[PDB]
Amino acid sequence: GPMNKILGFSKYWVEINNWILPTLDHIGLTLWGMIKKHASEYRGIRYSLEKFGELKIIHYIGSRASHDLGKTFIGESVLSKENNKIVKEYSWPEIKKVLRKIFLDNGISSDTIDQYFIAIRRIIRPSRSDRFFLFRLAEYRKYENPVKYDQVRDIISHITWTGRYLVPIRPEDYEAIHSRG
Repeated sequence: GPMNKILGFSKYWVEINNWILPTLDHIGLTLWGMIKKHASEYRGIRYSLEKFGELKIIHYIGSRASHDLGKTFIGESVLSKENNKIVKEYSWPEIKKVLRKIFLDNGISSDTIDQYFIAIRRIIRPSRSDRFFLFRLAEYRKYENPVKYDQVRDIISHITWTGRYLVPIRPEDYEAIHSRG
């Protein structure tokens, strides 16, 4: 198997968006983060992708991330090896430039993108040496009824998500959320 620690091993992962954001329009386009902050999560999802070929990602919004969609699962997407043939790692200026291009090509305004990076940078404070991971997602689709946390609180374990960005869930937890809204 792997060697260093992985948070989990699964075809189904949740992306947790817990910080204040100027928009949710970018959600479903990428997964990215600072490696040393999410090392076992990155290692787990990379190893999961290798074994499963394609992962299903459910996107979760924390209460601070939105006033109206707080604590809800809003949609899901696909993380595929075909869209992610070469794993590349990045400095902060490099990944900013890659993400800005992706977000502009998806119709997000330049001003909103400026606000996104200012909000993120407040929180993670990169240094010149810090490295970043990036996965390109595909097929994001918004749930027509947002799945509120209270609908599945006794099924998934939110308490274990504290301070996480990507967490594994079981196949039946995916089906439980997917089958709602």
